[PDB]
Amino acid sequence: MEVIELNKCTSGQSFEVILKPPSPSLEEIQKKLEAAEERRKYQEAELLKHLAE
Amino acid sequence: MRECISIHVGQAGVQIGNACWELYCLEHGIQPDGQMPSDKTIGGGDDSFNTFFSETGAGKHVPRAVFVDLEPTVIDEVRTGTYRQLFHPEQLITGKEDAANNYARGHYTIGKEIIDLVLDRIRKLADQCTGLQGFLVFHSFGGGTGSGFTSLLMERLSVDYGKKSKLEFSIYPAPQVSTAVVEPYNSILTTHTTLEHSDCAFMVDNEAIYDICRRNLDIERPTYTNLNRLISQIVSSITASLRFDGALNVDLTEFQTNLVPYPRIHFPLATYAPVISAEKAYHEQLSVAEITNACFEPANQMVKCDPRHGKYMACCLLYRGDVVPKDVNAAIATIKTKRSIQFVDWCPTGFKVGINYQPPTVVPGGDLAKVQRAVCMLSNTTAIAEAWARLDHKFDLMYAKRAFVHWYVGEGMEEGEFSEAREDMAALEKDYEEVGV
Amino acid sequence: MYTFVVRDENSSVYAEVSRLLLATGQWKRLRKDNPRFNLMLGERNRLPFGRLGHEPGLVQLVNYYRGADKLCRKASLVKLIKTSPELSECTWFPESYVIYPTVFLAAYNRRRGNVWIALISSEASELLDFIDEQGQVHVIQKYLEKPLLLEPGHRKFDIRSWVLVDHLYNIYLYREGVLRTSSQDKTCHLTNHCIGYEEGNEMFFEEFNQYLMDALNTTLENSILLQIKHIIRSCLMCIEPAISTKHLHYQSFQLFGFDFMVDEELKVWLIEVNGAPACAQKLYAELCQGIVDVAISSVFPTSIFIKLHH
Amino acid sequence: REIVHIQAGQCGNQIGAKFWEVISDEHGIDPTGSYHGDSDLQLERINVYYNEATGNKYVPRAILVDLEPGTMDSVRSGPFGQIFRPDNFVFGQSGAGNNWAKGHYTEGAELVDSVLDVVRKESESCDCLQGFQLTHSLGGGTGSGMGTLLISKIREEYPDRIMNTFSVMPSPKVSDTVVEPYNATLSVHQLVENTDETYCIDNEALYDICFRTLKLTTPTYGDLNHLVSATMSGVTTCLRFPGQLNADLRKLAVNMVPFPRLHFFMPGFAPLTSRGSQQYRALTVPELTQQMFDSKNMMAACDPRHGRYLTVAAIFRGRMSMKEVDEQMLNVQNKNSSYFVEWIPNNVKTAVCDIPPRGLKMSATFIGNSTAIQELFKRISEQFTAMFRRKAFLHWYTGEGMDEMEFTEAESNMNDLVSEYQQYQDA
Ligand SMILES: Nc1nc2c(ncn2[C@@H]2O[C@H](COP(=O)(O)OP(=O)(O)OP(=O)(O)O)[C@@H](O)[C@H]2O)c(=O)[nH]1
Ligand SMILES: Nc1ncnc2c1ncn2[C@@H]1O[C@H](COP(=O)(O)OP(=O)(O)CP(=O)(O)O)[C@@H](O)[C@H]1O
Ligand SMILES: Nc1nc2c(ncn2[C@@H]2O[C@H](COP(=O)(O)OP(=O)(O)O)[C@@H](O)[C@H]2O)c(=O)[nH]1
Ligand SMILES: COc1ccc(N(C)c2nc(Cl)nc3ccsc23)cc1
Ligand SMILES: [Ca+2]
Ligand SMILES: [Mg+2]
Ligand SMILES: [Mg+2]
Repeated sequence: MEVIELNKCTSGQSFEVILKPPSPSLEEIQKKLEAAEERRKYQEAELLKHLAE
Repeated sequence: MRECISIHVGQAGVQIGNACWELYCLEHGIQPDGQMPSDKTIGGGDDSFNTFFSETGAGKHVPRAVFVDLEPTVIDEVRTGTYRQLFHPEQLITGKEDAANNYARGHYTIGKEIIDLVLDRIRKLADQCTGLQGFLVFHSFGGGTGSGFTSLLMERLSVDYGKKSKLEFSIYPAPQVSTAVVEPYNSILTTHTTLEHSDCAFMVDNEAIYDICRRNLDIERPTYTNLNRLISQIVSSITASLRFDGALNVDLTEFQTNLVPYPRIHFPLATYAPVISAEKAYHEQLSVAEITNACFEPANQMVKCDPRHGKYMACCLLYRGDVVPKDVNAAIATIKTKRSIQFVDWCPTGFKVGINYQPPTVVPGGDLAKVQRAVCMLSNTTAIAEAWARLDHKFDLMYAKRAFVHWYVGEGMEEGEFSEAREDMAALEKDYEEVGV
Repeated sequence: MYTFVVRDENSSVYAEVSRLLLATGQWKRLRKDNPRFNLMLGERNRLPFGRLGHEPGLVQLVNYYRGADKLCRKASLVKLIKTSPELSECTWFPESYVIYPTVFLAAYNRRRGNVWIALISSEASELLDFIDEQGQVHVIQKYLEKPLLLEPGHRKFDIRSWVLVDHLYNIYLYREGVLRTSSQDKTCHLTNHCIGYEEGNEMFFEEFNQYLMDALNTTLENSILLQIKHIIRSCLMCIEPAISTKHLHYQSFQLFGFDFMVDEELKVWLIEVNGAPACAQKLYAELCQGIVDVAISSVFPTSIFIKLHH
Repeated sequence: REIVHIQAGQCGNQIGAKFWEVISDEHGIDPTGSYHGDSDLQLERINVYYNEATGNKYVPRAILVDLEPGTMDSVRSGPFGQIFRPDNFVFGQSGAGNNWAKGHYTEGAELVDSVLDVVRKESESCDCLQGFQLTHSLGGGTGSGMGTLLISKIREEYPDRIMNTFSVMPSPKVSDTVVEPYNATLSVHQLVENTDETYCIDNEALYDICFRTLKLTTPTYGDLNHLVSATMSGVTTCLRFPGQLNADLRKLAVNMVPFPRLHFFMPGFAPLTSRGSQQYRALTVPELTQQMFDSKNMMAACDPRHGRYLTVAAIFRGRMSMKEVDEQMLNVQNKNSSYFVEWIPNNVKTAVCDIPPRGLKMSATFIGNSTAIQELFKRISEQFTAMFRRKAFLHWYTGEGMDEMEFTEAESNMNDLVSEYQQYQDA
């Protein structure tokens, strides 16, 4: 069990111990957000068109 | 000194953010008016606490934070709360219509309307940074804002701050305190879209925090307030290295280096001890060996799961209080003999240890007792994949019937995004499996 | 009223345990995928342990220990015996080796019995080529060249013991064992009663003890069973820290089948541990009723078991 | 997040008036609109249902509609009738004669623009309108025919707002005319397409409760409406008061409705009480829980054991142990798990509010989306066809310009609704 990298300061200390060694773009974002707004607008236009019948 | 900006998104993120910033002020001696008597660097300084606080010419220490919600109710309490003078009004961003527990409403419908404003308010804080390290992002998996708006913001932060680390503190959904039946959907949707944009994410399962509050604090039915004070203690343990002098986890880059050797497996398990009720008149103070041993008890983990049946890829112990390295190594040696701690064979079997001599701070009138020494263990163990398994299962039950999918499609999302997000999660569970057997 | 689900329909043992649970009027069976169960009689492979103990309002119990496969697969058991200091590299396990079809150069140090098993053979090559013609992993192990042989018949046998480990990690040895008798010679060397003196090729302990007093001058208890209890206790104590559910959010119990071979010095050896065993038809009723009393009713509320104390 | 309330026709205005009486009392508003209130929980979300006027008066965001002036005069004569904004009374003179066609196509059409003008004025003063709630019966002409006409027009002008209704289903045991099944079936067809959520308030169940449980020999509409006002108060709790949930109409819709057309709820209430007579022993949380799930407490005459709960919302009112509430709610699900669909995990959500309703220390309100609601629509479908097969009483409708084909489509759509509810009862 090996201790290493010990750093001490007035607030504390840190160290390491080894028990054992090893063995999208702004535009693409804009496109997806606007695609979804078009699907919303389409479906709402279908609703209003059906309410117009 | 390099600055860190905290971003709090949705109800869970905002309310947890308040708990953390209250605790940060107590730890650093910053009063609710933002004054700090011990900062002799008036109007500035490159001190460690300046990573999280800026300073006015008038000596006010102001969190490097922004709170964003798609409805005003929760942030309005920050605007009128104990620490209202702490935050600049531009830092508290509010909508009028929330996400209705709907990821697609947060990410697409309502989010697209407010994302530019949020990024300009973030840009304003970045402009006061001499060297920005990156972001700490707090949110729920289950909320419509926490899930959907957060993932939209994470994508834009990658575009606008390409070189900057992004860490997450994420609330995993639990039926005991959840508010929506579709939380499994929102969780998988936000995990899938966010996975590439996050360097390290600390998951907190509300089920784990709730039981810890019942068992160890004797709270009959914990509230968000009980949970958030406990959560803020864990968050404070994790961020202490950024706010105090020391040589372990001193910047956000070191969190990845020390805890995440493989990028997609970037969800370290947090374990915290000791949690002791303020009501216990007689408490025998726990030694280094006892609090360290408690780090391997599933009952003290932020996510209930069994690390004995996974493998470790990294392990850090963050002590606060009366702790010296010798007691730690003595405690580790005996714990190695008595416990199932299996590392992947391509990582060394070892612990990175940080000790801060200041014992944990407790909110006056809270539920946590003051203790002489405490420890937060952060281990990257494949066992945390149990939580993905649980969530993917619940997702599969509802989605097999397409139950509730029309609420998401009706917001402009496509059905294919559900299965795409669910496929990503399938690859994730497989990654953890290959690394853990 | 307690609830349970059945996810392995091919289990004789827990099919009888289901029948018994229902007949108390206090247990109702839910559907396989209903998660609001108290009891899971789980499937044998890929049992979903990570989904147990997350059901608020339900104490959950399952009839398998996660991680107990390390004891219950041929090549993991050898790995466990040779690498665990508790079971040294150990007087009661036959010498064993793992070999992969795509290292045990002590037969040469034998410089001379050399029977081994997977399957049996006397020449290293005869066996080595048998594992490669199959494809998966096999293990080879010394044959017990002088077993104890029952008279009349000169026969050979193995002893099965059933052991029940409860959620508290009490180790209970069922007092009824069974000897599997035998009447390229697989007919009287591989003792599986699947592979007619006593009914069905099974001698139970009462007859076998009577034999040991008549022929040898001893008892089943002194000459064999002490060794067996010692072996069971050693194996289960060794893996206890890896599999115990004492502080877990769900609890486990499990039934094991330990297979022993007795040699001519009245000396016991461990052959296999079976993690989904079956029972002798004479003993199903009693043993299954025991599983309910000790493992299920103790969680959801004289003895046919010997508690092995640790 | 403001709600706009609309009450239409005789039944709609009578149960509408009771609702405003009851919740005004819970929020500490008197008939003059003044707040003489004890707690401050009473005012925190008061804007969901009330406009504030100068002089700190609270005016309901309510619009009163009828093709006949009589029952709106009685409302204005009524106790809280002075609290409503007088401009929001919109009425004609000719009535609807219990005829869906008159309310929907001929009489109601003449008056519907005036109502939409009042709806618009109330909406333009809203900071963020949630949507609307309509009280009406399905068996008359005005609430049923003109109410569904209003819903259709409100949807055209506010397609992104939520539409919620409290719809009273007709019953032969409490019946005005033989044509109620016709009016109801034409209305359900409208409700299926154009509401996000409707509480099915079954006059059959209200009658059975009064007769059997409350031992009222001859129940009046006053006895029926006491049950209705208690149910309306309970199901609104999480819209009106602050809590761990802070619900609104869209979140209720999202979490209760897995498929758009299956949005018809069985409400339940406990303890069941008759008007005027008070009993002095509060229930135990265990008692509340059992009664609220008992078929004898459902306001829709359906047997829950004949179907499955897709989703359930439960609200407990009064000072009680939330720990005990949680345990009792977990108990009913774990003991009766077969009656909750396995493919919607955790489909039961509970909320608690400290303020109890008037006269009770403790109450439990139940909102169930159950496939057993199909029994309600089957019952109405049988009564419809019994007359429709002989085209009986149709001339009342063809005389207003309606075609038989329209009756065939509405019946066929309601049969499809029954099939869809049956589809998920077996999954
Ligand atoms: N630990 C903790 N979890 C919280 C808190 N507040 C909310 N949550 C969790 O967050 C989940 C819901 O997400 P929220 O953050 O509340 O919703 P939101 O982010 O405001 O998004 P909206 O849908 O628009 O409201 C619930 O399952 C809660 O368990 C909190 O203060 N502390
Ligand atoms: N080392 C050894 N020496 C002598 N006989 C041995 C032996 N190892 C095994 N045998 C005998 O040969 C048989 C080979 O069967 P094996 O042990 O593979 O079956 P099993 O015990 O896995 C079947 P089940 O799971 O039904 O109990 C054993 O049952 C035993 O009778
Ligand atoms: N519960 C209840 N039901 C009512 C009340 N008034 C009318 N109804 C029902 O409504 C139907 C009559 O429709 P009604 O609303 O009076 O006609 P409208 O004036 O055109 O709206 C009958 O079948 C009654 O059962 C009431 O006060 N309470
Ligand atoms: C099935 O899961 C859920 C069902 C319903 C809800 N919501 C939004 C509610 N909204 C209102 Cl207004 N009241 C109540 C009362 C109890 S829940 C609830 C949340 C989750
Ligand atoms: Ca300074
Ligand atoms: Mg919110
Ligand atoms: Mg009438």
